[PDB]
Amino acid sequence: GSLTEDGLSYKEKFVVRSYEVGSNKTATVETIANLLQEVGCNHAQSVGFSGFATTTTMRKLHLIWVTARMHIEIYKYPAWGDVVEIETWCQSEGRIGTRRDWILKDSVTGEVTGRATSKWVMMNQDTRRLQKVSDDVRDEYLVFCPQEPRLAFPNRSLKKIPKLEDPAQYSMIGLKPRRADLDMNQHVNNVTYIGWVLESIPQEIVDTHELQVITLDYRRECQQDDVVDSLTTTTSDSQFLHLLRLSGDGQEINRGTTLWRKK
Amino acid sequence: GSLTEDGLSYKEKFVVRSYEVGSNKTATVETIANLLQEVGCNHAQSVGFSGFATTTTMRKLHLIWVTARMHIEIYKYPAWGDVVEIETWCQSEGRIGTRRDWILKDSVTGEVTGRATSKWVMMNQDTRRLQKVSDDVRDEYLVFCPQEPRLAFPERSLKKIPKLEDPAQYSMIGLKPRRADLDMNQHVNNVTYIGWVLESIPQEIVDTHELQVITLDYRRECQQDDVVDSLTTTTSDSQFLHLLRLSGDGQEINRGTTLWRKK
Repeated sequence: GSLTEDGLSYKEKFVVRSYEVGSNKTATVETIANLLQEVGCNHAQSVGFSGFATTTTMRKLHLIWVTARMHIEIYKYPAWGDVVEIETWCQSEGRIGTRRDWILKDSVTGEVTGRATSKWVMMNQDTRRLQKVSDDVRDEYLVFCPQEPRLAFPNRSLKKIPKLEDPAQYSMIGLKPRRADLDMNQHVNNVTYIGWVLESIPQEIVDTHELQVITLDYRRECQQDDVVDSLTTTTSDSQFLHLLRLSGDGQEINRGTTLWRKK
Repeated sequence: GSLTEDGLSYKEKFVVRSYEVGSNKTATVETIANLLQEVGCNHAQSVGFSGFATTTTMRKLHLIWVTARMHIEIYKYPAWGDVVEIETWCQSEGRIGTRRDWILKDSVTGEVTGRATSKWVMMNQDTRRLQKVSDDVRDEYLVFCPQEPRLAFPERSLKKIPKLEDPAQYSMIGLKPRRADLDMNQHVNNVTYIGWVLESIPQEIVDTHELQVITLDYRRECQQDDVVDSLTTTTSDSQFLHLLRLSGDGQEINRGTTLWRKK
């Protein structure tokens, strides 16, 4: 992949692999999310970011970016062997945090097949205390980001998500991460949570519908030795409300919604 | 990737991705095994194989190949961003079954960084009854395979593995597959079992040693709604003996050995 001409966005092509596809022989939403993260990492590397994707001031102040929200809309999942092109870029959102956006295209047709957006907040790596973005970090972002707004979603991606009320309609309990679920820093990979959310969807919905939209808020991390319960209730196209919580004390780790279209 | 000049082997290049690496920023053994399976699938496609990698006679008789044994030796794990080249080929082993072999090379240096071999047996897809290879299937293999022997392991990969005796030294219990662990035909992916075996290795071994060799026998499949326990005992470099069994009735799924070298 490489930076675009203006140096303000990044593009990369991927061939969908055999083990990356589900029962209709197209990429799973987890494969898609992994690809989004890979192209994000390649972008950060190309513009001079560090394990973590920090800036110089951030390293000085022991700060990291963490994900607050991920929103993905897929119009067409690429088939096994197909080539997908992904374009990504970032923007600062003042003192609130930053945003990374993606567009997915079929590289044969050049048609948009999906779009995604994510919100990131600043966190002290040791205390794990959330903070506002300092003036000096905003200045570093400015040089690698478009100055005028550029939005993948010009709005479902901004909607408030409510907390599922007991009892849930469906559940999958006793979920735990294995080593393949961890990143190089031994944190649970953000895409694992997407998989866990989807585990409490009935196989029948999955057999008969395609996922069109997922929105996931990230409230707290699952540790390597934690155990998670995944809860879902129908709110309807079918729509669902989702909650991930620690199996023991019921501490919330994520909430989300999904929207599914009949095939 | 493509077939080599003679049409009797297949080569493919892969760039190691951000989410494919573990704590020392090199590819996990599970990433390696996934890449082995991907290049195997690309080879099969290129020589006219069909979901399943069946031949024409196999489909006619409702037969499939299943894995009986996987053996991997790694000398050097490729780093994040490195390019690895993998060469693969198959051979018939008379009426016993077939073999697929792989060689892994650094594409910058051309050095061999790893080797693998796998044994496959014929199975009736409906009855799940194992069978010998028929004369007409041997005939189909012969046109795509080298005629003279070509072994990734000329002269450990053939050693008999004993059954771990209770009590195990170490254990990880209540493992279950999620949708990301299933292949396009909804069977548990062969690489999942590797991950499950490794889960009962202590984190300290993993922190201080590199996995050099893994040998895994495949006795029976884990179904999508099964639960697995992973058992390990030190037999020693450190060596371990491994058993995967169904959590309930204790039915054996897999047995194996690993060999580890201090860093």
